[PDB]
Amino acid sequence: SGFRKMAFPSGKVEGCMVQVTCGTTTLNGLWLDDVVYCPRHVICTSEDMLNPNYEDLLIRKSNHNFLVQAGNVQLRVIGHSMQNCVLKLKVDTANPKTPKYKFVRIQPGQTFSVLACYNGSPSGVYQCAMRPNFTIKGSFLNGSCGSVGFNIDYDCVSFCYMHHMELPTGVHAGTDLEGNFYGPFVDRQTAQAAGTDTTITVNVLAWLYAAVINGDRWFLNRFTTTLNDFNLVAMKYNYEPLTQDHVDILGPLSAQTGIAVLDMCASLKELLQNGMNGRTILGSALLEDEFTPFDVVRQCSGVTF
Amino acid sequence: SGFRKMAFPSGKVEGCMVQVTCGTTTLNGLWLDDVVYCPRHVICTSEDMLNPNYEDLLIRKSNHNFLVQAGNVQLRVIGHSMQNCVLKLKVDTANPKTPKYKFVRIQPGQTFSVLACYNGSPSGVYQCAMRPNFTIKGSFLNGSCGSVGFNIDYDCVSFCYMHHMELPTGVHAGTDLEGNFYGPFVDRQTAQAAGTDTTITVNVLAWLYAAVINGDRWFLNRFTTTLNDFNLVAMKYNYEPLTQDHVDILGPLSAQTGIAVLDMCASLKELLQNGMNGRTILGSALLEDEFTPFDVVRQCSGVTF
Ligand SMILES: *C(=N)[C@H](C[C@@H]1CCNC1=O)NC(=O)[C@H](CC(C)C)NC(=O)c1ccc(-c2ccc3c(cnn3C)c2)cc1
Ligand SMILES: *C(=N)[C@H](C[C@@H]1CCNC1=O)NC(=O)[C@H](CC(C)C)NC(=O)c1ccc(-c2ccc3c(cnn3C)c2)cc1
Repeated sequence: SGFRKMAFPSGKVEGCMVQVTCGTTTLNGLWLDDVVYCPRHVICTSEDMLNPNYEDLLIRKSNHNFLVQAGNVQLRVIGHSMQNCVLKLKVDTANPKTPKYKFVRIQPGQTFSVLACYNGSPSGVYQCAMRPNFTIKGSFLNGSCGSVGFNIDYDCVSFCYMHHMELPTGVHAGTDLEGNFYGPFVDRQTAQAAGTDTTITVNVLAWLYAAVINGDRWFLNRFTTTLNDFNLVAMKYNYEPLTQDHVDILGPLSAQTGIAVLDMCASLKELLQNGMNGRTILGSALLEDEFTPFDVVRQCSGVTF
Repeated sequence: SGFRKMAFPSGKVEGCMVQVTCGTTTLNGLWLDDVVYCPRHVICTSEDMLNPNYEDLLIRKSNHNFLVQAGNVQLRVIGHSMQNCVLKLKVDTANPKTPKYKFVRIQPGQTFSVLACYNGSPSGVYQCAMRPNFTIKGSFLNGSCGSVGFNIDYDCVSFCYMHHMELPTGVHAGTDLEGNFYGPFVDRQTAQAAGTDTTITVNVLAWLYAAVINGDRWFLNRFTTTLNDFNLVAMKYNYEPLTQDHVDILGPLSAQTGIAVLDMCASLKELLQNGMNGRTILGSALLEDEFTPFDVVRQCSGVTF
């Protein structure tokens, strides 16, 4: 029993982190086989940052200008190229700790673990959701760019995120490992808007099923609703619309608890318009939306990797 | 910017986990040098669990009754002994992945990371505090016993917790790595009380300093207080008394923000008796007490390992 925000074990990803330095700028790189991936803004000086011309900046760079360190060992850079917003540095040595891996572009609402690093060294791990507005609520300081987000499926690491920047609202933005930003963001020092930060409705419902499974049932009411009725109410509170696919994704948790999905929707509806009246659910006084239905099933089932 | 509950990178501990089986009972063991540590209740059957006589149970066991598996490899058990509530299995092979380590008995209020495991395989990592009543709020299912809690200092792993049991209130109890329980608990299937679950006051204040540092300042008020005045109010809300040592531990965060510790106490006092009026602090609608002052400093400073 109990329910916690839980990250994947980070060992397979720790062995892929290196330090990448151009001039005075140092950030993190991901070393997989014989390539190191890192944010392209490693090549900016503080003065290029308002509106950098990355093509013109990169053209002044040679292989030997990139210093790549794995521990106290320098990797020899034998080629470099830009792919969208990431730099790929070809090195003469394949990482002996490369895990089985693939690159994935995740969907809004899906979760992943972040290994926050500085100077190529891990600082900690935490779990994030890709928000509907394609930001994440992370913890990142100067020097954290190139830290990556990932999921693990048994023995295979799915890399889905590399960190690039902070928005004025204090949330975070970055790219997939092909260097394409999530959302409408660009890698320059300008104020950029993410737009309305809507709540991942299917995830809140999964978390409410987790609550029932772990003994918190006070919020279950005597009503049901319809998908259209529920969505008319939830969108007034900036909740994402619930689709029939979402209803079926919740099916196994519904079956496991004996609470119909639309009954849970009616309980969520009442929570939204009446609040929690000073009470808590799984130790929270807000509705939590960063657990997926698969996260809930895995945690309540003890899936291992 | 941003502030998250963050676990230590788990790679050094992942390489120490093994599976330990007696009869039909399988749990996790920690393999360090040539010893495997695990909860002694691996030797119980479901029928011994109400009031087990561990001395009499262990006496019927021989080395070859313990099956220890690291991956698909069996470790040869060449000796066994009971130390308080943990079993120590001597094996004929030293773990080649043993990190630098030590065993530590932590203090109430201190935090650590848990690597939750099943069948010797990691399932995830999360951060916990040792509560004042010597429980933890974890996420543990059948088969999770032997999962460990730890801190990392640069390159040294400090093991502080091994998981044994759940209480009726849904919180969790376990031992240090010398097998001595935290708190008044015993490893049998009886209803056991942990007593009043009081709030770690110094940690709430650290988290409020984290909030100021990360831009949430709405709760700062125009008052100050005294240590005695503050403690008279906080203990009515089941908060731990704040000592002058605690005040000095908060000193660097106070210096970094320019908010005197007793001014922050007066802001906490008003939060306790007036609530948060529907507002949030660092994304929470409750006062969070599972960040230590050192946790806050490390995270706001980017300390790496
Ligand atoms: C990578 N190492 C950092 C990670 C940042 C540092 C602080 N927290 C993080 O997550 N990445 C950078 O420093 C980025 C580099 C550029 C080239 C992409 N830049 C930013 O993250 C960044 C920060 C702040 C602003 C900003 C511009 C204008 C603003 C405000 C607020 N008001 N205005 C008018 C913020 C832009 C870019
Ligand atoms: C280790 N693999 C498990 C971990 C437990 C399983 C569920 N969640 C956990 O953290 N450890 C055990 O199963 C323990 C084995 C004994 C020998 C220590 N036992 C328990 O964890 C346990 C669970 C429940 C109770 C209990 C007894 C009496 C009760 C209640 C509630 N009301 N009453 C009257 C609970 C005792 C021990």
